[PDB]
Amino acid sequence: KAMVPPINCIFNFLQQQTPVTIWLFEQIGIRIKGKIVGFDEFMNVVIDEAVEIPVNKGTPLGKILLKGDNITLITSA
Amino acid sequence: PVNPKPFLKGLVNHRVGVKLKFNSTEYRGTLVSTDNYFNLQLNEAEEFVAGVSHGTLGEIFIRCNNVLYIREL
Amino acid sequence: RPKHELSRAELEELEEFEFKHGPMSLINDAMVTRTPVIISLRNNHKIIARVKAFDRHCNMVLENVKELWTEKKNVINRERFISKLFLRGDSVIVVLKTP
Amino acid sequence: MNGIPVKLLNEAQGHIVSLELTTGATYRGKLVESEDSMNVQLRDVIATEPQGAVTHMDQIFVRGSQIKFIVVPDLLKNAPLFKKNSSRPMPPI
Amino acid sequence: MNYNLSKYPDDVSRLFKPRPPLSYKRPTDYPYAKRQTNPNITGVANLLSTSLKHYMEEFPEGSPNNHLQRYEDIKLSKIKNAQLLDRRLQNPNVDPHIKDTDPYRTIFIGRLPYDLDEIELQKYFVKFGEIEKIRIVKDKITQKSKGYAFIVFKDPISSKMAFKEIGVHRGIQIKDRICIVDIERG
Amino acid sequence: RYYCEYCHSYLTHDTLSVRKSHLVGKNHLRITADYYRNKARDIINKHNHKRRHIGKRGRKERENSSQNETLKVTCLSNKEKRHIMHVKKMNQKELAQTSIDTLKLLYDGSPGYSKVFVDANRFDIGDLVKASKLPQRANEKSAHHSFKQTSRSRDETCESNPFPRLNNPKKLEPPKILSQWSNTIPKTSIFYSVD
Amino acid sequence: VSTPELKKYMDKKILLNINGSRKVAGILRGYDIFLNVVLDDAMEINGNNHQLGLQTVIRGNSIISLEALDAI
Amino acid sequence: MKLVNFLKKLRNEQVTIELKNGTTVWGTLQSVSPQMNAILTDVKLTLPQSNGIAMASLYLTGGQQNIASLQYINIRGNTIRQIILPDSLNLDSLLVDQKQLNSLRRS
Amino acid sequence: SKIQVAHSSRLANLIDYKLRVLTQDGRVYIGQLMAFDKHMNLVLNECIEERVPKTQLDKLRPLNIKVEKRVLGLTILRGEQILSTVVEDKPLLSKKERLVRDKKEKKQAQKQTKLRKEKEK
Amino acid sequence: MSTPAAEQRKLVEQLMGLHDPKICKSYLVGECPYDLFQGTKQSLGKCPQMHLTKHKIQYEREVKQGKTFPEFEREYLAILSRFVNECNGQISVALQNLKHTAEERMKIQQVTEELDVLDLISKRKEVAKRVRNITENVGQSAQQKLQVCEVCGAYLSRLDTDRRLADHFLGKIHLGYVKMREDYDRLMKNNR
RNA sequence: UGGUAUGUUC
RNA sequence: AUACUUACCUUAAGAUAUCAGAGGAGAGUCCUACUGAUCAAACAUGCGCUUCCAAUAGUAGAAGGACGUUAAGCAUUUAUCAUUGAACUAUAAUUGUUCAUUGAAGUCAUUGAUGCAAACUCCUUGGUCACACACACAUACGGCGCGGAAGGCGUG
Repeated sequence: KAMVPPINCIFNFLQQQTPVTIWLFEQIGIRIKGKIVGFDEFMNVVIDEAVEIPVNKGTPLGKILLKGDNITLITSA
Repeated sequence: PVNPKPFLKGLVNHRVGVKLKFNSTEYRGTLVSTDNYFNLQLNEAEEFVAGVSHGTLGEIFIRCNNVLYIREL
Repeated sequence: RPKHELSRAELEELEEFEFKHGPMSLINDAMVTRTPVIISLRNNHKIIARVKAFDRHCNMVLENVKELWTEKKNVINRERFISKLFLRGDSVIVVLKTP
Repeated sequence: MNGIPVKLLNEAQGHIVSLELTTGATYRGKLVESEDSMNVQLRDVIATEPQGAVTHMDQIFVRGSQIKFIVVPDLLKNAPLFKKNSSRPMPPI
Repeated sequence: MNYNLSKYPDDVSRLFKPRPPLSYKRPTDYPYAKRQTNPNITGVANLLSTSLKHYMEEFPEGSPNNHLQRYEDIKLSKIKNAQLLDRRLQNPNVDPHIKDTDPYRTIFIGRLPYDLDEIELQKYFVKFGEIEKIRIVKDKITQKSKGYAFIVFKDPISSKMAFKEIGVHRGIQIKDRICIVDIERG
Repeated sequence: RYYCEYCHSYLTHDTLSVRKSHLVGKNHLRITADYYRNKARDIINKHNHKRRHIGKRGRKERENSSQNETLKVTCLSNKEKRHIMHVKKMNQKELAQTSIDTLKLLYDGSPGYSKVFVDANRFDIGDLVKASKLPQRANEKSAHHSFKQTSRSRDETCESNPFPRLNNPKKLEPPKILSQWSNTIPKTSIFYSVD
Repeated sequence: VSTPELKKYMDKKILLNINGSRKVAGILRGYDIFLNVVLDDAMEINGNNHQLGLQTVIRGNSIISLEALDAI
Repeated sequence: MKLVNFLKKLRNEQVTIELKNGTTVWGTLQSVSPQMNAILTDVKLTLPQSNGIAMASLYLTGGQQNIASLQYINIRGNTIRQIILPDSLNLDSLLVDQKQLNSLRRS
Repeated sequence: SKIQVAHSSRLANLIDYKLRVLTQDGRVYIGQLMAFDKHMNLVLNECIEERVPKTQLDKLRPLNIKVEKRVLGLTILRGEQILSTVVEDKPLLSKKERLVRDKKEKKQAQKQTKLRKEKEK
Repeated sequence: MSTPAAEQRKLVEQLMGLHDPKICKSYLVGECPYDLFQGTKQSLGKCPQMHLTKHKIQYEREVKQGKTFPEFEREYLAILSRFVNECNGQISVALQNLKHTAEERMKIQQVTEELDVLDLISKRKEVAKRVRNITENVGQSAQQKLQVCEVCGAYLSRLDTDRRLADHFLGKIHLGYVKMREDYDRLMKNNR
């Protein structure tokens, strides 16, 4: 088709407002589910309606400015 | 639509919570100031080890090295 | 504002303005009022000491250091008094100031 | 600017080298095209995981920060990058 | 090892027969799945309760900072010098040496010589118009020529033409220096 | 800015597209290959001899060694040793460049000759052969050779060439012998060979 | 500074490895100067299977290497 | 306002350095890079009361015969956890910050 | 090891010394440095990488220690996963011989520049 | 930039009604001619109108389902027609230079001196003289041997093989100009 | 105001 | 080698050790083949300084190894899971025992891996140097030869 850079990929992912599964660091880290509302150049992603589930009973979290250095992987659930 | 810098300048003077990378240190207090490297300054913070509290701390400076996220209640 | 397009050789004035009116208000208050602060580090080395200098990397000079850690086997607390210390901002988890 | 080691890594392009990763996996293969950021691409790759097993990749591309070291062949022992007093023949204006 | 993609000929490739593959052994460190720092770091509230009472009892007073005090003394001296400069600069209508006529015909010549005389300055100023008054300004603490003078001519147009002719040609060559002329800027 | 240590040529601001194209052009290839050949030849040809350590030898070793015999030293003139060392250098380089190629020409009519020995339908390193063809952007490099390619495809089966003796094979090469020791060959053969 | 040479991986299936075991096999749709990898039809492979949505973007900090699963 | 220039004024100072691995290094400073790559001589280093990686790093440096006595050690910046200065040195005269004084005078 | 490493030397002066460089793992590399940079990326000639096994670590904890040595030859090691470097063994040729060699290299480089100036004319 | 973080910050600051003169309409539709000739030898300098990615994404989302704007398409058609007219004038100047090089004064004098001596046995002598004149004309044309590119207006060669020609066709100028010709032909097929 | 590489003719 | 076409690109800045004083230039800045002090580099130079430099009045030995042998040396430890069939101990996704059909990858290595220990052989290095095969020492050792290698301190 064409090339889709990651900044425009996250920008289209922001426009579509799909349900989001954001992963993090390993076994200490906890997988978060929410919806993206804002990001920046250091990949500090702002998410809303966050429910956290540990690695294989979720708890609501609200609105979160997740920092960049722990973000590993972003999927559309 | 929004960016982390206007959301974080508007996050000043609110009971916010910050989780660290270690899953045993969570500081919940009132945000005072934040720079462009996103260092955090809180007041009357409370320690949360795995959910349970230990005591009040007060004016505290949380380094952006060990933060994981900041939340708004 | 972008960092590379501000100015030349005037970034130190903006760094001092961020030092006076930013997140550095606690490291500035501790070095002018000589109050002891408690720095928790990334390897359980809690330091009670007074701040002597400030750095952009949070490299801090500490005087009359009383440091304490806990060995968990069973549970013992081992402390040490060190006169002068130059602490790197890599190790610093958090800095607490007492009133 | 760049420096001598990244020029040496860009020097041995198209040669059998052996990488070791930070996890412990050792790669070995022919270097396709090295870069200044050391994000290097290898071909006919034989891989050894830290568990111990041996496998074979066709076309690998590893990032420069996850590299322990890389072994260049021995004929690059004598290189003009190693010369200390090599003068410069009239750089252009 | 036998056939290559390499652009080099076979005589180069026989010189580029590489090293034998590395003898793998078992690793020593923890794998990157287990590479992390220490968990369960306790809070610092226990040090502020018990350890702070013993820490303040051993050192009730801190050491003075001589470098911070010297920097504060330098900042206070700079502030006092700026205040003295503002008081000296803030404190043309209350000057008896500037009690001449209006500044439309009164030009000012600066950076003149220290050993000049009023007769040569009057002869230089009366060449492009009739001069009504001339006054060389000096310091109040010492009787030294600072190189400044004010010449009020009879007409404003002749004084402006004299100032333009004296300041256009890189300053008027007054006998040991180049003194330019301009408006009084009162 | 960029400077090639090999070609001794400068460049503009360091662009990866220009630096990549510089290591492909033929002048850089010639200078780099000649430099590597000369540095390898220098580190082979450098006879780093050991520094000699002569001690005051024992007495009985001197009465034993100076009475046994005195050997004869052989020595040659300048052109003789020059010609002999030049022949030894060409022999060393022709032994370093050669290799035994009997298995390639001995299994030439094998049914899997087009899958292993053809070196282009090989599985692991055949993509490396098919990738860099040296695509001959000069017309003279493509118009110079006028012979056949004889590219054996992988799809050649056992139905083609059923009898390997009717399709004319080659007689195998004799075992080559050393030319300096060729005068001790048995001049009389065992059987009568014609032609 | 320099854009990485992932042009040969334009329409081919690749397999990223994440930190010792997380093998995400996808189709590379785009990259940056940070080795952030955009994958269409991602798939987690464990030594079992797990699907990872339609599109995904993966941080270059956790990316170590990548195997070109498809021929070039 | 980097305090590596404070350590550049600390030549021939007999200090200790605790590293992030856990090793205490007693030795005199010779020079320090602005990236805080500090060289030391007349060194003895000790791993206190464990970390087997730190014990391997302690023994595999030559000169063990667990106090290891070494002649010259360069230490990278990111491996430095903290450095302890001798108490006899006056910190009020070495932290004068003449570059900061020139920057304040230039303002 | 009675080498007496120089008391006021840096990486420009420690060149062509048989280093014994330590890493974060403890995988000690022994070899001659020939280049460095700002990130301290060290090329190593005739290098050997030595480790200790996990079974030998119990004996090392408070004698003979059987280290595992692998041969790398000419490698190029990064400055991220290294911890410390020392000088283990002195090189073959001395300081005066390196000075005469550097003067011969300078004279050869000046002769090469004269040859380039002659070929340019 | 020397750091990639400032490059990513620049990408964020340039990535984050609509009918305004600040938006480049040739880039809003797509393939602006000031973008396809940025750093080459045929560069036009710098585009005075601003280029944006969010406006391009909004225009793509509008042209996907919502609607289309004919004014920006007409402006892009006018810009493509002006650039195609300038390139056709450059190609006509190159063809006139080739015709002047083929009709030089000394070359025509040598050709007339060869044809003046060109005049069964007489027919065979005339055929040999015509073959010699054709060989002289081929030797005169082989001194340059530069053809004219039918699309991009550059110079080509007939004796050159297809690999160097394929290296010639994969450039920024040729890909951009073939894309502009495809857009111009599509707009002329839609308008007529 | 230029550099690198490549293809033709003398 | 000249002449021409084509493909890519056309540049992050500022500065060259520090402190004090005097003079000059229209509180701030610049300069002095200006003066004192510290530091750095280079070249010489000396400190009864610090460490090392291998028999030959024998057939040896010091340092570093063998990616060398005895050596398959001696002592230990492992070499896949699930469904079902004929019995079955049985809290498991019948785990345990004997046999098999099938299903996914499936390191080679068991002459393997770890620990222990001796002997033999071979590689790189040297001042393999000048006199002599000699009676010194509590202030423990006449360091008062020609050098070389590494380093410390001091002077120009």
